Amino acid sequence: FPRVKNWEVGSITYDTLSAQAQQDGPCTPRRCLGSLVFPRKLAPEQLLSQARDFINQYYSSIKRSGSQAHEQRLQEVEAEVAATGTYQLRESELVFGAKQAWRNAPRCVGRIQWGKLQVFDARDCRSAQEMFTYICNHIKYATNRGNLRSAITVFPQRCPGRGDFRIWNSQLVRYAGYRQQDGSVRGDPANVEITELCIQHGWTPGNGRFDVLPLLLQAPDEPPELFLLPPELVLEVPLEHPTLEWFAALGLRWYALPAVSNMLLEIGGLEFPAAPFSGWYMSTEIGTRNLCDPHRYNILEDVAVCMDLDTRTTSSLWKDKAAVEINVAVLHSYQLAKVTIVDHHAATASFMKHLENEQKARGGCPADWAWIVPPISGSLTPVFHQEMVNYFLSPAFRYQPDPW
Amino acid sequence: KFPRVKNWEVGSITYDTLSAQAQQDGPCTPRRCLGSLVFPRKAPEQLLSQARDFINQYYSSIKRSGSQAHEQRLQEVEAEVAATGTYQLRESELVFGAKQAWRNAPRCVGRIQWGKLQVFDARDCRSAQEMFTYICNHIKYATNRGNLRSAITVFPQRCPGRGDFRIWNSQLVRYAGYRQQDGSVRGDPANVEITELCIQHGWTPGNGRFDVLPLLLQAPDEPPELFLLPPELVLEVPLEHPTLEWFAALGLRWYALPAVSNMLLEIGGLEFPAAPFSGWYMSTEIGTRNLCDPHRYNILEDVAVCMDLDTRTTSSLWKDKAAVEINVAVLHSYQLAKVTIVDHHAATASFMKHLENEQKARGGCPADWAWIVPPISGSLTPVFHQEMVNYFLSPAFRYQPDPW
Ligand code: HEM
Ligand code: HEM
Ligand SMILES: CNCC#Cc1cc(F)cc(CCc2cc(C)cc(N)n2)c1
Ligand SMILES: CNCC#Cc1cc(F)cc(CCc2cc(C)cc(N)n2)c1
Ligand SMILES: C[C@H](O)[C@H](O)[C@H]1CNc2nc(N)[nH]c(=O)c2N1
Ligand SMILES: C[C@H](O)[C@H](O)[C@H]1CNc2nc(N)[nH]c(=O)c2N1
Ligand SMILES: [Cl-]
Ligand SMILES: [Cl-]
Ligand SMILES: [Gd]
Ligand SMILES: [Gd]
Ligand SMILES: [Zn+2]
Ligand SMILES: [Zn+2]
Repeated sequence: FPRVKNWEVGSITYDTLSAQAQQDGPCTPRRCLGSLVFPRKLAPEQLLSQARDFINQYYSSIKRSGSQAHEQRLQEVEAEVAATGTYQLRESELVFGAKQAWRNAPRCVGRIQWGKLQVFDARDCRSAQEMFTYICNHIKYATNRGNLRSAITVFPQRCPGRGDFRIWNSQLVRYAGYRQQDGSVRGDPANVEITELCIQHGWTPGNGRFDVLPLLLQAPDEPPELFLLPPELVLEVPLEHPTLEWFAALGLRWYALPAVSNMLLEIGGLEFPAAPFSGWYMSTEIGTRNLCDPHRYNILEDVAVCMDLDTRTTSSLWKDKAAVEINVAVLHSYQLAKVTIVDHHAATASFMKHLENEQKARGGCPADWAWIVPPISGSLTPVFHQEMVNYFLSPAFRYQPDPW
Repeated sequence: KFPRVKNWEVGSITYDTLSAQAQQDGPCTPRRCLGSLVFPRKAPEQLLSQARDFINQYYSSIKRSGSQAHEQRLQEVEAEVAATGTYQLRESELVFGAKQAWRNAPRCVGRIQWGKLQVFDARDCRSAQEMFTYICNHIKYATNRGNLRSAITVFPQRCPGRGDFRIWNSQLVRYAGYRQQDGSVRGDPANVEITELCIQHGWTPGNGRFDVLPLLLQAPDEPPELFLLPPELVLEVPLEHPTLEWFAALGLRWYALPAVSNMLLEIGGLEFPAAPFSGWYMSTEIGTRNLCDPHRYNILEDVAVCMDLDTRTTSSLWKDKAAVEINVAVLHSYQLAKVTIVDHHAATASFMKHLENEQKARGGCPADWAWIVPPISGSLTPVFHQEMVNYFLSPAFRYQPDPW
């Protein structure tokens, strides 16, 4: 049982949950790959044992493990798989798995919220325009005039044979990525590839730096067809700075809903390739990674020129000074527009509070240090000096290949 | 069969084939990762194969692998372990082995410099008094009036018959930390214990925040003896801010030379428990860690307060703003005083060049992401977006238990 120490207070705990599940990760005694983004790369006899496990702790979590419906719900499942080969989850199991996957996501820092998750059952889906309205209800519910609410909508579980539901966008709201005469980009370069497939399926492009891409949705077998998003529905915040009057004139906006639409939800040994979850942003994701990264909008030196910073030497810390202000403008703009947002300090302190909660409840908590520590001011936040264990529990959100 | 490592800023791909000959195993398993742990751990025949591996290494580097001179040295070493249970490194083998141990140090971002290491051979050392003067000369050569040089002094190897030479101090230069009436700490809280020791070994303590500690030096089988560093040997730097002139009224100072003194150097199976080494500082170690860590000097709030930042709420990002200016003051103070120093932008940039040199040469480079990435402004640096394989090669610097 790993001795996990916190170097700031001195506290000692043991992660006893690290032993309680496996799905083997990347590291071996001869090298750790914890810093890698994808763990390497991406007859149903024990679909039962994955469902045996899930149902077993579902009843553990409501006391009623032991007799009654517990030793009874074990039978409906094994009977269902006996003659069907797959099975259906009771609607509360779906809600409980949906929340457990969140609780288990090692890379997520906002898990203090894991128990407030709105779960839209959409397994009754089978059409493209159908999904699109399920998405569009999600977006309106989650966005909620800028008082954001965690939400996931679960689309039908991939069945043995016959296709999958899949969203071709990384997120519901993504900006345009337009190449040109330079092989360079105006817009967002993370999404250059999907702008390829948007136009390749009938999308007429647009202006430039901030074009909200169209959803590319596909229902089993039938190929993907595009879908446009109502501008009345994609809520967005224009970026301004409380004291640098010129920041607004840079014409920067970012959207409000972080909703990732390409991961695969696994509950009780069923795989849901369409399961968009949605929360609210931590400020650094917008200010530091999305805007400041050299392979994203890369605004850093442009903001530094406007601040009159000495860009002639790295020891001026001009990159650091401008990054902070970019972050200040993000929090400020979202607060003016009354859009839910959290700063990395507030966020990390809540994760520390979560770690304590999980300590008494499950004797531990899987966490990926390199994703929990914010991409600026890391050592200034209480999670930096806190050791962390990373493992794979189920239910969980996983990565999956793209449809090409 | 080797890990694929991606740079995400740029999209570079290589495979770390060097990790295959990892000469010892670490703390991770496929069940769970412990890469963020600070301390993972805490006869003639293996000593033969270790030493065999080093000799092979040493002779490849002088491009004379598998010569008579090479088979002579192998046959010599086993002959001497037969007779005595140990062997002796030739001076050239010692220099190479100290270089490689630096080269292999996965948590050092300074490794671009690994070939330019001044190795002082102190293996003929005899007393704890001789020990003191080998160290003073080390400090003098490495300090070099502010124009810092990298250096290591190797005291005699561990061997059966007598005990170890040991330097008790974690670093050659450290400031005292005094417990208090308030239960608090005056000075550096990282050094309360070594301060407790010095007092009870006769040192009459001061009552400042920046009192340089004496050396507790241990000759084999003797108790440790106290030695005062000559003041004019310890180059110090008063910290000033280039545009916040009230900063100099804080009294803050740091020393020029970081000289790590409590690590074990291991070469071809032989162990040097006393082999202190020194380089120059990266500004973040002083500014962020030593000065801003809440369990260290903890100046952040008092600086932010003087800056007239809004301390009531974190969304103002006061912590980040105070931190950046504390760093700017360190880089400025050290450049004013003509004392070598490197900022985290230059340091991570040269470490990326090292990674590229090291992939062409050895086919990989062991590195601990959580330590390579600076404690502020991570994603502003190019090491953030670089995947890294962590593993342990020999020769090596290892931790060892405190001798008390
Ligand atoms: C409501 C507040 C939330 C916050 C502040 C938050 C924040 C974050 C952050 C900051 C990261 C990774 C760091 C980065 O990529 O920049 C992350 C990752 C993640 N979060 Fe959360 N999130 C929230 C809600 C949710 C919800 C509701 C779910 C699912 C039900 C979720 C699941 C995940 C997953 C799966 C990842 C991993 C992404 C990947 O591996 O690519 N999060 N989250
Ligand atoms: C000359 C410039 C050097 C620089 C700029 C440098 C920088 C650093 C930094 C910043 C860290 C730790 C990161 C942190 O804790 O904040 C580190 C760790 C380390 N360095 Fe270097 N270093 C230098 C020279 C050397 C030399 C000369 C050696 C030995 C020959 C060395 C060996 C090590 C080792 C073993 C560690 C790990 C210490 C531990 O595990 O606790 N470095 N270095
Ligand atoms: C190569 N790595 C780059 C990347 C990435 C990434 C992709 C995504 F689709 C979502 C997020 C952020 C995830 C997130 C999710 C939620 C629910 C909230 C939040 N604040 N961030 C990051
Ligand atoms: C709990 N973790 C906090 C920390 C730390 C730290 C630990 C160490 F053992 C050495 C150094 C300083 C390392 C160093 C050595 C040299 C020679 C140069 C340099 N710039 N830094 C920092
Ligand atoms: C707990 C945490 O992993 C540990 O304190 C490490 C993390 N990485 C670090 N990285 C640097 N550069 N300096 C540090 O002190 C630390 N501390
Ligand atoms: C190479 C590195 O591990 C990788 O880029 C990780 C590191 N930390 C991150 N942190 C955040 N917030 N987002 C990321 O995509 C990453 N990526
Ligand atoms: Cl994003
Ligand atoms: Cl230090
Ligand atoms: Gd101007
Ligand atoms: Gd001033
Ligand atoms: Zn690992
Ligand atoms: Zn620290």
